[PDB]
Amino acid sequence: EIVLTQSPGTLSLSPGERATLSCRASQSVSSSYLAWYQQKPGQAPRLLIYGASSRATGIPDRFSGSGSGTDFTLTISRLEPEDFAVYYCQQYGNSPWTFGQGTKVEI
Amino acid sequence: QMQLVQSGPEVKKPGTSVKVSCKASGFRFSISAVQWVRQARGQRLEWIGWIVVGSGDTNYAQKFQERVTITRDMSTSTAYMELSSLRFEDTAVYYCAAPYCGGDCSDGFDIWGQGTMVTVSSA
Amino acid sequence: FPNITNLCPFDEVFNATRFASVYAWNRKRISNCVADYSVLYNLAPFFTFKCYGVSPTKLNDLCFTNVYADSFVIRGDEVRQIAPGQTGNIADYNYKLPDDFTGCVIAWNSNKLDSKVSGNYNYLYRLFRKSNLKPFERDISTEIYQAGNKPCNGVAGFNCYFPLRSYSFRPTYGVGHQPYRVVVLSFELLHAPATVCGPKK
Repeated sequence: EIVLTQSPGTLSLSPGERATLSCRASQSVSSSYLAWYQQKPGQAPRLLIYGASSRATGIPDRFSGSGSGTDFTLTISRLEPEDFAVYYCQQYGNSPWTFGQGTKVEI
Repeated sequence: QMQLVQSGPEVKKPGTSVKVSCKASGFRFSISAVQWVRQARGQRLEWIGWIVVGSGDTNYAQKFQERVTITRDMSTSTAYMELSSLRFEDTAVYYCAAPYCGGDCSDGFDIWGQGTMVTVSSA
Repeated sequence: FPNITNLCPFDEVFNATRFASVYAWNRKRISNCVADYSVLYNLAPFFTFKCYGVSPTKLNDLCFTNVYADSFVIRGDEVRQIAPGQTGNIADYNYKLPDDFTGCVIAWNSNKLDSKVSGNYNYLYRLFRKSNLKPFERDISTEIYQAGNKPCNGVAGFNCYFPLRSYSFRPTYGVGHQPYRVVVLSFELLHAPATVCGPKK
């Protein structure tokens, strides 16, 4: 089974700063199968970046995404007051498909 | 594309079984694949299993191997998941995900349902 | 009329041990015949007999050229798609007739031969394909279907499906899901010298 460790546990950046997240993986996974989801409180998650490099349709260019092999990172340029949610990373390369712990971004 | 319509909340008792339906409209459902996710209150997401709509092949996790059954109906264009032997730990919100796949699939689950809450109680 | 007299096989086509699967159908050329169509007039209670351009009551009164008979097996109440000019699941990826046809579509509902009682996994049919077929074209390749922009290395995964699928005929499903041996038979009228003719002095 593939185990994903997401870091850091909690982020405390004031709005307008730069945000970084990491989704380290236990074993190598294909870069073509990895997704980043955003989860607002009491709402269904939505897909931000799929394929670890390509943004989804209708997404601002603030979210970039990068990394390959066993180290994947997400980068946000400027924190809009609506970018404070819980970010999950899911790999669906080989079964079973496992999510991440979740990273919380605060004010 | 419109977010898949999902059934309403359910309150069950331990021992019996429940069924959750996920209806898809607005896109070509004959190629897409549907995955099911469970989430408790304020906890991490959990994976249950996925199904191919066309072929009907199913895949589950090693924990839900002998409790969940996932099927689909092409004429009605729905995906059903039946969970049996409910326990106190099965109360949670269930989500249904599929990729927006028209002439070509979207290479990612960018369509998500609103979620259905099931509570396994005894009162 | 020609002086040829030998009978040619209409008993190695209708009376066969195993028909070919629909996704890879078998074609046979019939020539140099004293061809009589009266033998197949009874041949069990035909579920379908439509000839699309010539009255079946007058078939041993004409001389044809290059008769081609090809056969396969169909799931059940699905032989409705073998008529020309209509689409469907099996008329798009497996077998398609042209807009103008000159042949008959015999089919006779075999269940005492193609239904094991156990598990029957030797009758396949295509399910996934990029585009529709072309009249009288056979697709035989078994390659991993790719419903996306990501290349596939040869294994089944997300939107990386397999095109073929089995039928699993059972002697319980009734009539909707019950095997149907199907033979279609196309011939072109006199434009070239005749090779197949009916019985006449």
